[PDB]
Amino acid sequence: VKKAHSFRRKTRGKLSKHPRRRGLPPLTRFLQEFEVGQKVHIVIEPSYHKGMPDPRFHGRTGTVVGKRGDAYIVQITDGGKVKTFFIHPVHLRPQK
Amino acid sequence: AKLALIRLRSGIRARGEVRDTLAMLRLHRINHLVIVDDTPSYRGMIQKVKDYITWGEIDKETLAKLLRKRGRLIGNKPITDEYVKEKLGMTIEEFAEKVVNGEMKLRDLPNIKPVFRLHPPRGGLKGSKKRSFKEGGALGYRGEKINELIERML
Amino acid sequence: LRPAKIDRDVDKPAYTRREYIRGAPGPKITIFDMGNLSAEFEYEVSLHAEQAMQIRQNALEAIRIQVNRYLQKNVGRSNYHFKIRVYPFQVLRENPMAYGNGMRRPFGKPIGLAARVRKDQKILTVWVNGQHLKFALGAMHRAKMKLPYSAYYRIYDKEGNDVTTKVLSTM
Amino acid sequence: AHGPRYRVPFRRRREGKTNYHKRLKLLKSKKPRLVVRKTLNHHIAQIVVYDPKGDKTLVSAHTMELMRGNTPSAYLLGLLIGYKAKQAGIEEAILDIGLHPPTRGSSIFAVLKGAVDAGLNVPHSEEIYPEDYRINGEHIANYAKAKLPEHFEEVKAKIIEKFE
RNA sequence: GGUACGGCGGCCAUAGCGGCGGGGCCACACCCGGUCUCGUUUCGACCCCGGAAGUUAAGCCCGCCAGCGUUCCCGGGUGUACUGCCCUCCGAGAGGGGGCGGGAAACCGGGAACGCCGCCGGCCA
RNA sequence: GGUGCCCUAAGGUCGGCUCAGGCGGGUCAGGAAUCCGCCGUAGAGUGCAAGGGCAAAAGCCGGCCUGACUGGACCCGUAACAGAGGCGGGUCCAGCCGCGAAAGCGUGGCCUAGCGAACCCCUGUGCCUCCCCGGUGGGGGCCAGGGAUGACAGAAAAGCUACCCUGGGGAUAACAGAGUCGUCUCGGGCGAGAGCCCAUAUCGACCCCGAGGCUUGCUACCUCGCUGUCGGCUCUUCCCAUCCUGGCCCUGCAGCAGGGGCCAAGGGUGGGGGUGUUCACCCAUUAAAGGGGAACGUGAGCUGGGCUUAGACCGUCGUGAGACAGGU
RNA sequence: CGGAGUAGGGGGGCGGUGUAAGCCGUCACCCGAGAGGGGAACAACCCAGACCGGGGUUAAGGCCCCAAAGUGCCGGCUAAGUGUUACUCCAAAGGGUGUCCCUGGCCUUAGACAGCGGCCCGUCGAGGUCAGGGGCCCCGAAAAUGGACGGGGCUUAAGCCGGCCGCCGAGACCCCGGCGCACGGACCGAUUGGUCC
Repeated sequence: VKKAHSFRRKTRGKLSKHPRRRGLPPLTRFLQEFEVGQKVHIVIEPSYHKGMPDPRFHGRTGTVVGKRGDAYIVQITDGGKVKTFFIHPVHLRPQK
Repeated sequence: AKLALIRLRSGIRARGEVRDTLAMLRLHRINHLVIVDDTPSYRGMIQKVKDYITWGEIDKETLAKLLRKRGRLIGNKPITDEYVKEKLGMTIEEFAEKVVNGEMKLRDLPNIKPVFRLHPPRGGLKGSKKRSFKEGGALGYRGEKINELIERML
Repeated sequence: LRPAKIDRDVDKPAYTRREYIRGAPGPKITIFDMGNLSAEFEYEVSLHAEQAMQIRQNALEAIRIQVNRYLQKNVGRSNYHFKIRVYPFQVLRENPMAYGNGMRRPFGKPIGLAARVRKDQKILTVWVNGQHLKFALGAMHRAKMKLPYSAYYRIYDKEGNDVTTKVLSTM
Repeated sequence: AHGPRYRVPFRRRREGKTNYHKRLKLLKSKKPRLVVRKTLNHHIAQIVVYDPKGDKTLVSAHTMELMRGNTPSAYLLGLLIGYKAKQAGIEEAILDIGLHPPTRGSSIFAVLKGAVDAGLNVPHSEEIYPEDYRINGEHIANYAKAKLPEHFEEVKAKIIEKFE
């Protein structure tokens, strides 16, 4: 039986947490700041459902190109295409 | 230290990874030799192509014989003491001593071709192409014994 | 029933979970400990599998009955603590085909149960004293006969160290 | 703490001193914070700015600094803090209340009113302020007949002369 | 430069739980009582309000304990189990073996560990 | 394993509170529930499946509300990489608003299911337009919301052919062959026992290991006008896992006969009744009246009883035309 | 910017299913669309990717004759023509004082059989007896036209194990000479270019 892709298909592990986190993250993540051109890792936090990208791109590294609202604009290169996302800083982590 | 690599097996029935790594090492054909430096970035590639080549540490006398017999310039011209004494203040023996002890690179000799094209070994390979030198075959790492083989193939 | 060479090997995924398997059968084996259970014997004679194996509960029960009858007729309930260590958790299935539809929708219905064992694994044990090692070896042989693959027996002391050669030499 | 699956809460939450949800909502703004805590016998207030290694305090005020725990003392605390802040070079702020419930007519909001009157811009709607007959003392005085307003106004004029 | 004092935080169990002994200028608490703001689909029990008769017994502070639990180090288990690449290697088959590279988990013994760091105060001389 | 819904709250916001179960007290047929204290990392609950999330909460108790709104941009998924109408979703700018002390949140439901083109019609709202010009009634147009296609990227839609035709197909059955051996035919290992006692003269459970390719199935590699047939008659040849004939061994072999096993395929293995039969059944003889293979040997050798065209009758099924691996 | 073809795939390795053969996917090495040298012949197993004429050295593998090259060397095993099979394309559970080895106990100068003599001695008076494990072979082992290690045949092998030494053998690799192609350049044409490097 062929099954279409959806937001939460095969996410049992990818969007779980070690039972010792089990709650709100420390607040230095919600209050991050990045600059245009900075490289960021995409690391989804499963307790915040706002500003969350397709989990297919969990584990990738992109670059910041701008800002809209409280969300940052992140560009990735999927194969030979550029894709643009508006992601909340709680799902991001800087490279070095 | 400088390592010598000789290609032994064909690329048919082999992975594109191996084929491309050999192309990057400039080992396009069988019974062809290349000299490189013992750096980690090269050792990784050698480990990737371990099953299609032999390799080992080379000596200065062997390198001098190699340059005198199988060395070529652009145009497939032989190398001569005339040319070496002109372009550098040395003979082939001194150039080889340096090259293997640092202080000098082969490509410092202008218009030197970076690939040596050998005939197959005299008396034959004394071990299978399907096995490694350690367990009685022909493939993989030798030590100083790559010079015996270069002599047989020179 | 169907020959055991069909179920001997272990090349299929494990199929041991009953909250998802519809119509799974109950076991035909209920007794795994026989004899005297609180008697602190000297020698431990244990069977061991020679390669990975899949034993049917039918074979297990036959082994049990035969070996226990032998040990009772020869040694006496007061001795010979006899144990089977492995439980049948695998579920075996057969395709309901043989009008029929052949290989259309082939996924077997459950028929039976089996225990999985890996190489050099203990299957059963007899705890006995010196004067009955002959009968313990006899039981080893009788059980060996009724198995799909081959097995080897070893002997152990208190502290569980191998004394098999020393005990085999001196009879 | 009973095994590998037991989540141990934050230290301040174990202690019973910080609400992190409200902390987040307050930090979402980049204006600074006006903290006001209250004890059985005293008040304390200060002005705080955020840093990821630890909050930094710029100003403070204590009812000891005054008498050198009720609505008049809180109003005078607000007077002091509002007069002190306008020096340091900050004219903006938002209130923080912690684990104190908001009740119409409490000394916390008395502090808010005092600081406002001192002239520090703090957004608010005048429906929670306590009555001025409570700020005065009429409450305690008229209790005493079954810190007179005199000395209240004395301290008032003192503080206003000092920070005119 | 002191104090066995306090507010706001960061790393979020090496910080927890449990236990043992010590302390009260200021302070933190327990505590008295409810007119008044606030409030109990009964109860000033809990929150709110006015104080201080009183106490260091609890909380808080100083120090200690490896008892439960967590984290880290060394040694073994052991280069064991598993694994990437090549093989005119074995074996009836199932499945194993060799060379070049990677490499656990349980369990066992011995160690560290009964929090670290930043900002601002008050009492004091 | 579930969905083709439900909800003016199960939607928004603010405040306060903490669950299941167990134990100890008091009611009591278990006590289903009410009262008290303690332990208790969630062992509960969430509008509904499964998985994920959640504790001064996203859960429970209450208060006030309708952001389940108007005008608009950009981006992601269905449909990776690599194309898409329609459908979901996310980040925001303005407008008008709600809750809240404030910061802040609010474009339905904690997240992932609950749904649909073109043409045409209905409704709302403000404007443009109808043949020389101007008026009236009535038409046409732009924007928004509804009316359906589950074969769910959307025809308006019942059957028989044995009188059947055309084009093709070994991409696909019947059919022999290849493969496989579950089943089939023929065996073995070990030893519970039965046999007056005595496993093994004979029989031999349960459980394990095999051979053959002569039964049937499975698969679909070969052939779609190669021959598409069963049985019988006639003629030749091969295998042995031997029924008789030759020679031997054990016996629960006195003799006569019987059981069981070994070597041996040179010769033999027949005649009749009913049935289209193969097989099976019966009769009288006989040394015994074995069983298989060769394109289920053998139609450019015969026969044509069966089977499988076109005619006709019975029964049953069907409105009927008709059909029946049913009979004649 | 323009012109297509492809919408039946197969071998080999991995995964789900199935008694199995097969079915469905996956990787992207090969066949399809790939000559030549070997495996007896083999679409895809090994060597190896091909312009033409020549000269040499090796690879896969092989060296008793068929058939180019050893009736090759050292140490050991097998007696069953077992075997003479990398794969494609080879029968087991259970047994064997058959032979060659390793290990661990127990008796011994009077032991372990038989024997003069009812645990005993006078003699046969020198080593023996139990347990485990390994290699090769044997039993288990029956099919249809006459026949298959490729065949002949082979027994201190022309078989097997552990190693070694020489030789033969491709279009692969080295070398000499010729053709073309791609790119760049110089000179030169009365049209899509030509001569040479």
